[PDB]
Amino acid sequence: DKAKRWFLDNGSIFLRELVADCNGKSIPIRSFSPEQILKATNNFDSSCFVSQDVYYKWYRGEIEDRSYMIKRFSEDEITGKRHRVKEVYNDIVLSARMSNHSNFLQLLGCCLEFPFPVLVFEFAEHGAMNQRGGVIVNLLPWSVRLKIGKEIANAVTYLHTAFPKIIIHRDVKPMHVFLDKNWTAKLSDLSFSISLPEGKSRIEAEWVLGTFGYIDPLYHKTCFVTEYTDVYSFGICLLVIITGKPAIMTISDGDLQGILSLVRELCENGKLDEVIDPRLMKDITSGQRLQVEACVVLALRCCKERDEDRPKMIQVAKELKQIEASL
Amino acid sequence: MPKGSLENHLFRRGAQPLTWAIRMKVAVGAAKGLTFLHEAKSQVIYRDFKAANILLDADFNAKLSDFTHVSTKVIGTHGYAAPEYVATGRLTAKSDVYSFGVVLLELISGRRAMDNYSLVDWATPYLLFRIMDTKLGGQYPQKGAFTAANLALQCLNPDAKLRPKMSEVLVTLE
Amino acid sequence: MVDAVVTVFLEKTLNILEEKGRTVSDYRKQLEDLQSELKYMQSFLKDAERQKRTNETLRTLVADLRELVYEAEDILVDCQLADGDDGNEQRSSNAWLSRLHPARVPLQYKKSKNGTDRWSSPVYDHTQVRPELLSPDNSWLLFCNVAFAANDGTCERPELEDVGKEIVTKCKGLPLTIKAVGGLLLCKDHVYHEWRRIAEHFQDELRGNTSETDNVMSSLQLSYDELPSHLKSCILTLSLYPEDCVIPKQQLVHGWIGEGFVMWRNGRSATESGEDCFSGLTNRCLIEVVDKTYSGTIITCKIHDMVRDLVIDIAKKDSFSNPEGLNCRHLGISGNFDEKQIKVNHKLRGVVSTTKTGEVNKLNSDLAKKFTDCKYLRVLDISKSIFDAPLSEILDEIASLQHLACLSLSNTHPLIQFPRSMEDLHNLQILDASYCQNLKQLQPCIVLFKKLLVLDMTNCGSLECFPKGIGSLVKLEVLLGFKPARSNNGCKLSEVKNLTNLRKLGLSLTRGDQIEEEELDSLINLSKLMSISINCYDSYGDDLITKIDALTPPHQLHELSLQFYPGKSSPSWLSPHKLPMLRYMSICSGNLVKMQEPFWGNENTHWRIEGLMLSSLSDLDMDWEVLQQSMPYLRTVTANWCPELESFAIEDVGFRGGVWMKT
Repeated sequence: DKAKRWFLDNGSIFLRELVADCNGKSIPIRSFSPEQILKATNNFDSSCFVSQDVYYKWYRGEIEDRSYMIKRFSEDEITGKRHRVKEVYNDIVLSARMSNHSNFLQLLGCCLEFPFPVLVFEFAEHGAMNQRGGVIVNLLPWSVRLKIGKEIANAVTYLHTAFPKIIIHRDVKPMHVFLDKNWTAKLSDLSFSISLPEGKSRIEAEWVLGTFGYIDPLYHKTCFVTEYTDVYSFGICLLVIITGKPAIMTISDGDLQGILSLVRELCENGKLDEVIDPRLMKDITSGQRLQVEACVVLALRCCKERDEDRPKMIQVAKELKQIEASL
Repeated sequence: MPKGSLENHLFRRGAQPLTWAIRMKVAVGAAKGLTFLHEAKSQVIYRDFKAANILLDADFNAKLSDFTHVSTKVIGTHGYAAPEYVATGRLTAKSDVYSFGVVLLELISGRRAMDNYSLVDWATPYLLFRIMDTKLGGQYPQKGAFTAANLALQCLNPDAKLRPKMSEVLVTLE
Repeated sequence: MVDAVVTVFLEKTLNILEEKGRTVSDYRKQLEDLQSELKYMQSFLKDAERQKRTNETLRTLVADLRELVYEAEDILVDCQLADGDDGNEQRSSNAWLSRLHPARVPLQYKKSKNGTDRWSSPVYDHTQVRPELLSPDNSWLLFCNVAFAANDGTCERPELEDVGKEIVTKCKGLPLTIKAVGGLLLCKDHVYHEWRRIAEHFQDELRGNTSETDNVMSSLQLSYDELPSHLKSCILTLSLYPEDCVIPKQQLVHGWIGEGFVMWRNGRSATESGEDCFSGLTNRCLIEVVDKTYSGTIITCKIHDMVRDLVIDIAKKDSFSNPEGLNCRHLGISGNFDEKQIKVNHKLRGVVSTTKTGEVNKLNSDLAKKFTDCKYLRVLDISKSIFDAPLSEILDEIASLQHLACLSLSNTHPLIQFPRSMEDLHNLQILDASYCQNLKQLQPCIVLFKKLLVLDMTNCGSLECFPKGIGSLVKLEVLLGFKPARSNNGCKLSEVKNLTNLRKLGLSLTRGDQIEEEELDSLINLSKLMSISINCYDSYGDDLITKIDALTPPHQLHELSLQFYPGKSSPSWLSPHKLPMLRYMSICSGNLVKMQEPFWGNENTHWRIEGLMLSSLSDLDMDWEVLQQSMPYLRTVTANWCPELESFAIEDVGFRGGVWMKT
């Protein structure tokens, strides 16, 4: 069959992009067979499906003795656009190179007899965090909300700081951040990323991309992706954790609401005691509403319009890990 | 194609001296066209209001013509877009009003929103500080342009509850 | 490189004389009467290869002598793996045994007045740092720092210092020339008149240049051949790398040791002599160090441009490389630079892939078939390559390629199966397919040839994880990626007890039943084992760490490096009480929350280690002063990505790694 030349092509440009990224000094990837991964995904159409996106569909799967998360890629949405096919291999090898942190959704292999590399990962036990929370049919408590806060933050500052070249992926949604049995935030799909070259932290974005609501209005308005680009799009990614409300939110009249539109006027008006996802008011929240107020002032301060006044992700990680001091 | 657009004449790379006070007449011709283009019907939102669609004729007639989740955003690729075409996605009439306000802010001034900081970041501070344009000599003493400048200021308000409208923007201009 | 090849020839004979399985003949007594005259030749051949300089008449003869030393070792190779009636080569040697000395009648007077090194072994990290030219009162102190470098480069007996002024004043104090002539002058440092000899040898070649780019171009061709010839053959093969690529030593050290530029007889076999000759060659400052680990082992290294074109035109005047011109020694395939198809020739000592840290030599299916067209191709390492066909059925013609001793098929993707053309090869002195993430089966034909030195299947997940009886081989010195197997399957640790020669080994552990209960005590009697490495990459069940904990290493160690270890505690054998003389320690990405107190155990026992890495791990909580009072011997601690650790020294132990030197 033509799965063999599929392997010979995608392994070729996979090895190309991998050795171009990190010198061929990779992680223990391991391949699979279609008789394994198709029986894992149950032929792509089931309840072991997790969640859509533009390029890819997160599934559950199960190889012998062990379940996994699987990521496919939609071939019908990629195969005609060359920026997409040069982007997707940056995605998978950047996640492969990035698996060396204990906070990214770590990689276990990639399966290449497909047209596009339907790749396995490890198995976080809960599902994808949706634009509210845990997607398996059930709520999730408060301590894990701040835990996935700083475990988004240190992962994304591993995206910004850890290398000679710095890379942005310009959409930290709360749709991406997965969730295991030990309640850690194994952030995934480094999949809308630019790799900007050394020294300068300010490159002109050749397209302009990603997840309306989470745009960072300066990257919206100037069309250059920068060192601060995620600082906005993390901040309301914090606030989707806090209010439990989507970015494309309506109240009875045609979605004229982002959370950043609500909060910065609701601060001086409502005195911040209405932004805490009121179905989590059955939580007691005795003194740790103060850290709620601190992190939402933090979120609006890292979502403002003068980006020179924004903190950088190292500072937001340090501050929202040092607001742990309620314990 | 008759002549090209406004940045094909104004921004024609730091050249082509524009005119006297008919750039406001070009802008009100654009509004006169757009109002029956998109408001004389039940509802049409123009979706694409940017200076690369405002073309010019022999008499400088700004007759506008030729104009779902999408990840690569393209609508309002620069400061033409609205602060709640950042968070919403729905194209309302405030987006076309706000892009009309920023092209009016262009035509009184002559500066785009690029970066070496944008047009909103410098318009609403520098206010009388109506000495903003420096290319023309007859730009200052017309003094209906301070009324149009305050119209752009009231048109570039962020909230969608105290908006102008494309019909009643002709009233403050004429 | 005439002096360079006579030593590998006579040392090859010194190895192969003791077989004595072929003694009733004529062509085996003549070897002693082949090396006796070469022991006479190498008394003067060194100065002959620099009286070579500015004289054409030795390029007429001793170049052909050099090219037939390869012939002489090659017919000896033919007699080694003949296993039959190889009686036709008794007069092939006699065709030149009566003919070398007719080229020595022209060598009657040009002297008119040892295959190993002594100064190769201690390394001295000489890299201390218009700024090019310096004053003679500023050049000379740094030249003493580079040159002497044993007493931290001081001036003890002043008889050596006026001559210490007179070389460096000729080169006017431009930096890398005084670096080269300091790196040479590490070695002898004995007496005055040897420096009078090399001082005139530096003075004569500056009498006819009158150009600073021609005053430094040869300012070290004398320091190219006033060094022992086994490393003179070793510097010249890294000409085969482009202009500023950064050369990894796990390619070129294996290229040296494969086709034989490194000699050993005295027990210390393979990598302990390879990095020995590398560290010696970097004492002479021909090669500078680019990158360190935590442990101070070296990884990649670069050259300078004005010395790499020196070794290029030494190769041009040596019939060695740049194969634009067919009489060259061994090919260097670089990135899309050999569309000419350098043809099949018998000369062809080997090949090496070379890339500029970020590219891939796209290379077609035809020139791998041109690789296997050769006969004597003793290195064959095509590293950063892609292919339009699998390497199995295109390297399936190595059955016609018997005397191979090196192949590092690392980072090369169409490698789904090591080929079954690998039974009837018998030396194959190293092999490794490191970081190659697609190896569905590693063939059990490699349990037959009993001499392989490296076996890295490291960081490669997809594998059936070995053939069965790996303890049947004895000469494994480095075995990265062991991966013990299941019960009625593959290999075990209980048979790698049978090894004793290992120094650096690796093994990845996934389930609990790769290790086994009575197999847990399989690493005690490894005698010269030096650095066990571990990548416990997966644990779906907790059964791995429940009984991993009594896998004791050899007490002698140098670099313990376990890099995942999904257990939440320490492995509870990592102690001074259970491994005394370990030097280097590294913990990469895992989830070990705290450690047992038997990690420290400091009632009388301390670590006696020197370096530490705690890299990228979201689990720890230790203290810095506890680590001082527990680890009294430290140079650096490279810890970069570990939070809940901010009681430590460097400025963000969660985010950016200050390596924390000790003052």
